[PDB]
Amino acid sequence: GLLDGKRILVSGIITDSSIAFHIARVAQEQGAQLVLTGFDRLRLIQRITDRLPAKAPLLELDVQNEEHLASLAGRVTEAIGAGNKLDGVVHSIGFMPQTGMGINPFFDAPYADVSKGIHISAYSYASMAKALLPIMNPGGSIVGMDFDPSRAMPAYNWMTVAKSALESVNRFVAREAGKYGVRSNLVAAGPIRTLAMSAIVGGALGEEAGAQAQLLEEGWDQRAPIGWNMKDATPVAKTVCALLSDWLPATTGDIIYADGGAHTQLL
Amino acid sequence: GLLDGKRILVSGIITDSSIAFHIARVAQEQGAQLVLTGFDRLRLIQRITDRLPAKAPLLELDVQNEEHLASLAGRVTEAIGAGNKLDGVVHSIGFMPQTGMGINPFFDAPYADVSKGIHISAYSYASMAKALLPIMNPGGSIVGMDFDPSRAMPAYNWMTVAKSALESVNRFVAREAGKYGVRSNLVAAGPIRTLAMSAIVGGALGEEAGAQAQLLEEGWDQRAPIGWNMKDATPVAKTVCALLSDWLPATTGDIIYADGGAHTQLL
Amino acid sequence: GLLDGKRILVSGIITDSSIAFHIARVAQEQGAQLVLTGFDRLRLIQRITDRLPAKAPLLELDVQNEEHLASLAGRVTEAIGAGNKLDGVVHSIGFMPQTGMGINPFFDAPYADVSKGIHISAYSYASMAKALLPIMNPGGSIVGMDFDPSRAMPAYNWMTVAKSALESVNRFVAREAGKYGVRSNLVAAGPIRTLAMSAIVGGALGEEAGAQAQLLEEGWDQRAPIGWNMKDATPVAKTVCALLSDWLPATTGDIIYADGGAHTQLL
Amino acid sequence: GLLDGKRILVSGIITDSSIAFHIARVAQEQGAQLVLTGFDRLRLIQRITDRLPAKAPLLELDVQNEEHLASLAGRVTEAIGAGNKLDGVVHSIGFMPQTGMGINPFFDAPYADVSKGIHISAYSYASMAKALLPIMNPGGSIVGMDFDPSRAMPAYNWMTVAKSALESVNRFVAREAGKYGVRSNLVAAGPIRTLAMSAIVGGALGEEAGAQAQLLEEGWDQRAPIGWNMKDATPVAKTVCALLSDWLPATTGDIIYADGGAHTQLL
Ligand SMILES: NC(=O)c1ccc[n+]([C@@H]2O[C@H](COP(=O)([O-])OP(=O)(O)OC[C@H]3O[C@@H](n4cnc5c(N)ncnc54)[C@H](O)[C@@H]3O)[C@@H](O)[C@H]2O)c1
Ligand SMILES: NC(=O)c1ccc[n+]([C@@H]2O[C@H](COP(=O)([O-])OP(=O)(O)OC[C@H]3O[C@@H](n4cnc5c(N)ncnc54)[C@H](O)[C@@H]3O)[C@@H](O)[C@H]2O)c1
Ligand SMILES: NC(=O)c1ccc[n+]([C@@H]2O[C@H](COP(=O)([O-])OP(=O)(O)OC[C@H]3O[C@@H](n4cnc5c(N)ncnc54)[C@H](O)[C@@H]3O)[C@@H](O)[C@H]2O)c1
Ligand SMILES: NC(=O)c1ccc[n+]([C@@H]2O[C@H](COP(=O)([O-])OP(=O)(O)OC[C@H]3O[C@@H](n4cnc5c(N)ncnc54)[C@H](O)[C@@H]3O)[C@@H](O)[C@H]2O)c1
Ligand SMILES: CCCCCCc1ccc(Oc2ccccc2C)c(O)c1
Ligand SMILES: CCCCCCc1ccc(Oc2ccccc2C)c(O)c1
Ligand SMILES: CCCCCCc1ccc(Oc2ccccc2C)c(O)c1
Ligand SMILES: CCCCCCc1ccc(Oc2ccccc2C)c(O)c1
Repeated sequence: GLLDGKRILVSGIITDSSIAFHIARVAQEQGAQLVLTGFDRLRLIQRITDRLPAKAPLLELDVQNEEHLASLAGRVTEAIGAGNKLDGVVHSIGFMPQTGMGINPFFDAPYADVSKGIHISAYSYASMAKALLPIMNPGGSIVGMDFDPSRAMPAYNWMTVAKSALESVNRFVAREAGKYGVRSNLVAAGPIRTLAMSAIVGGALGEEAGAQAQLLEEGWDQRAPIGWNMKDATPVAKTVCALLSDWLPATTGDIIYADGGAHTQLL
Repeated sequence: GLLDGKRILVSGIITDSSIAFHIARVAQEQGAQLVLTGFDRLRLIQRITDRLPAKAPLLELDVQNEEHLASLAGRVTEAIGAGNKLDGVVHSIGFMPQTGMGINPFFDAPYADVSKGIHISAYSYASMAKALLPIMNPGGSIVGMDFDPSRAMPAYNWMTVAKSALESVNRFVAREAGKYGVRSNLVAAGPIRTLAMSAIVGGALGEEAGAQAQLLEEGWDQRAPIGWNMKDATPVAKTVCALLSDWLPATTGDIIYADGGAHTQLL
Repeated sequence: GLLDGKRILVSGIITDSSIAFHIARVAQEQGAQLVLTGFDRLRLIQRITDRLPAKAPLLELDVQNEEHLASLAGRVTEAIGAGNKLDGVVHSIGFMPQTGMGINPFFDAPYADVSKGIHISAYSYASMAKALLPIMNPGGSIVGMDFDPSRAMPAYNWMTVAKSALESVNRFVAREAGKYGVRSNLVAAGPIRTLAMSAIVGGALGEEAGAQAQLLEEGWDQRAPIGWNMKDATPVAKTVCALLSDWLPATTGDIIYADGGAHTQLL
Repeated sequence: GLLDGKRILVSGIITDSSIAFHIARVAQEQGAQLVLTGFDRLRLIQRITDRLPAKAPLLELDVQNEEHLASLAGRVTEAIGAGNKLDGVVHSIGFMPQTGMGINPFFDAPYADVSKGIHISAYSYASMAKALLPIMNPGGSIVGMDFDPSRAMPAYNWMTVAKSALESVNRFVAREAGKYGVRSNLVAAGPIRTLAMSAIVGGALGEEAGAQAQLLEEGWDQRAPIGWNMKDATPVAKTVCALLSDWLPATTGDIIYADGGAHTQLL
């Protein structure tokens, strides 16, 4: 068990194709004992999570809610037992209003929409860290989910900006987490067929956006020297468990590419 | 005259040590005809700008004001004469509440403060572009001011995150500006003794912050293979005029380092 | 005249579609007085260079020849007049044996071939600098030609490795050049139809290589937010003259992308 | 056992403070069965390797020797048993003549010296891959040792250029290795007190070089958000075993920083 006896908080499960769901599953297969957080649709999330290899408390967390944040650590400690701490935290959370994405002009997204997106997608990495570092063990790991924003691309639009912000935040979180002996890192994943991605591909953000997204997926597996299967989230779950383990002890404020190697290849 | 007969909008002048002020001065020395925008203290800015080599209309612009943005192009066209367009736009604007900077813990900046910062420092590059592209000429140039955020550093804190966002925005603005034959780029400057920098160094953000800022300035001139004078903004003004000229016609969505070469050297 | 009264050494002219040829032409249009160097086919190069806007001495230079290097500065000073120095140096030189490129397996290039390539394409930037810095003026500029090697690509193969080396060398040359008040930088160009590129596209390195090169050119203009014309070397000549001018005084050990903005865009 | 029943080739052991030695030790602790290669001083290396947790064949390999390379796979297969293949390959090899390093001027390293360095330090990653890929299993991993060359630094000089080349080579090796289902990646380590590093620090490359190296080590632990112990190679051995394991299946042609997070922090 890569994660034997480690205690890990996992956020961002919404369906059974969530990257968070596969992160959780793999971790439990590797002996981790889990605590889960969900946003808003808790009966759905309970129902979905009942299918994991093992039982795990589910805690409500709206990342934009001050009270949820303020009460989070107490709730976790309650769930894992007093005198016990977390060895790992997983941030698999994101959101951007439609106006900030797809065939909707870049220039036409109101700041209030862009602000909400950055709030949930970037700022919350800092917020969760703030709430949870006090109840983490030395040797601990924090992991967030990333999509390489170092270049502009069609349709991703303002989410790219949110990911750029996130990478920056991750480096500062690394500075804070360090005072606790805790690592902080991001996993940069290739495209995966999830609820959030289904939106885009299915034309809910405009048909041309859906088309560019599809071309994206296809170019990816082409570039990837080992290929890329956008229906299989396991390779990125396995990568996230690696960061949660003891086997990358000298890495922090850093980005790990679980993308088939695509970003290293121009063509 | 590098900028003979070009029409250039310059924002961000607040004192006579503003990077924007030296940008404006150099440009006029190079034959540009200017239009200026200022935030809030317009009598001060008029008074300051009266010292430029030549007269130039001053227009009010609060980057967070919808009406200012909406009316901006009409006001400019009024100032430069109907049937005339802009050949250049300079964004030299930034702001971050104290909570997001210095010895104030990273984790203690409220999102409302961080949001305001990103609004003025990143989002506004898109906002200005949106308002001004319609009245720009093909061959035109947009330039923003940057401070290399690719690594975390003490004290800069949330402004770094804002700069990360800005670089991302710049790449998307490049996509829009391209439809007009207009370039968009950022200048990444070394440390310059300005009002905004005086804050930091002078301990208004905490003494330890002031001390780290001073160490920063010093390491900079050390690393720079040609050195760095933090009292002299001319080298970065000259660099911004280069981008505004016809001599970098094949560059866009890109970052130019006016930093003495510091970022290319580890030690 | 951007380059009025500046004295500039330009290497790498072989035909009239050489990037070096267009660099030279633009510079002379901008008032520079030139000295030229050529490799091996000097009658051809004389004949080609007779078509520049103005007369300019031609000096022999095999970059792998110790004597040429050793005698270079004496020959230049002879050409520009004693007591006169160089304000600029242009490195537009490259070579890689066929074994290191195209459909010829990466693994099948003998080190002796790869060594020759790196010698001429990377190491020589240091060699020229060494020979010429002693006869340069403060305020001076050295410029090399680059093709962004930060990612792997088909066919470019070992030349990519040579370009990676070159970028590294450029940063160290910046350290040396700095002791003289001289800048050193690279221009990263998009694809241009030259003799060296004609090889590749024309199938002399294998048909599949020719095909990947053609796809490359096409994706480029697609990605470029302002487009890209691979038949027009002027935009990169103009960019090289900018670096040779006084208008980027705070840039060194750095890379400037004259690539239409392509590298900033994923899709 | 992270590496249970995997067969791994490890190169670059010279003393018991070699990164390769600690790589080998950790791997065996994790259940790997090993084959070792050494350069030139084989009695020394045998003697040193006798101290590993388990016995492992030692094979001679001069990376510049064509016959060694040509015969390598036959020798390995002989050592691991016919019908058995390698699951992992470790490249922990480097060399640069003194002229290319330290207080010896950058400009004064003869190409023949720089060529030898690049041969052993960069080119050999391709050479080993070429010799060994045919006897590797799908799911396999190749790992090389790196020192982040993205910026210039004192004293490292031409080794930096060699590391720049190596990173480039790694991306192309990823393309070849991919045809076999094999990953290729580099580990970028922080400073470690080894034989090769002892040289530098001890003034054998000049006292000023020794002094800059010492300052380097010190700045490192300062920048590292989790710190850095230059006497402890275990954290980078653990990181190399992670890449050799099944837990980073979607990473290739890539670089992993085992550097305490130093490269992510400016100050
Ligand atoms: N699917 C891809 O292709 C891909 C690739 C790289 C990175 N990522 C990243 O992976 C992470 C998870 O995305 P996914 O692909 O699994 O989609 P998803 O729909 O399965 O999960 C996204 C998560 O965001 C959570 N969330 C949204 N608003 C919230 C709020 N206000 N408070 C708390 N939680 C909130 C949702 O409830 C949900 O569980 C994201 O950060 C995403 O950007 C996805
Ligand atoms: N001084 C440095 O060391 C340095 C280095 C690199 C980059 N920069 C960047 O250069 C630019 C200018 O900064 P500076 O050093 O000249 O400081 P400065 O004080 O001279 O100018 C900053 C500008 O922000 C403007 N501004 C703030 N809020 C605004 C709003 N709501 N609407 C419209 N304008 C607003 C101010 O009025 C002011 O003119 C910034 O974007 C900054 O981050 C500065
Ligand atoms: N054409 C492109 O698409 C492109 C794009 C980006 C960068 N570059 C770079 O631009 C530079 C010039 O290439 P080009 O496109 O003009 O091709 P080119 O054929 O016009 O010029 C290449 C130059 O290399 C010189 N050279 C080769 N071996 C030499 C030696 N031993 N000693 C002295 N000189 C030697 C040649 O004589 C020649 O003039 C190169 O360094 C190249 O890699 C080209
Ligand atoms: N020690 C550090 O601080 C550090 C940091 C980052 C990366 N690295 C890299 O780690 C790797 C190992 O270096 P080290 O620190 O363990 O020093 P080391 O002295 O322990 O090992 C270096 C290896 O190079 C091998 N070698 C040299 N020439 C060879 C040849 N012609 N053929 C075959 N093998 C040859 C040596 O025999 C030796 O085992 C290198 O590639 C190095 O650059 C070292
Ligand atoms: C541009 C076409 C390529 C698609 C990128 C892949 C992807 C898919 C889903 C992603 O998650 C989100 C996307 C938007 C908003 C919120 C989330 C979680 C995500 O962050 C990335
Ligand atoms: C961290 C210590 C090093 C100082 C960095 C130099 C600097 C100085 C002033 C800058 O402008 C701002 C800084 C904060 C908020 C707003 C602006 C314009 C700025 O963006 C950068
Ligand atoms: C891989 C398909 C894309 C082509 C890249 C464009 C290009 C064209 C010519 C170039 O110059 C050389 C190429 C090889 C060897 C020598 C030189 C000068 C060069 O460096 C780059
Ligand atoms: C510049 C001062 C900082 C030292 C860098 C750390 C280091 C130490 C040893 C290294 O290995 C070599 C160094 C030179 C030549 C050969 C090798 C293996 C190496 O590659 C890196």
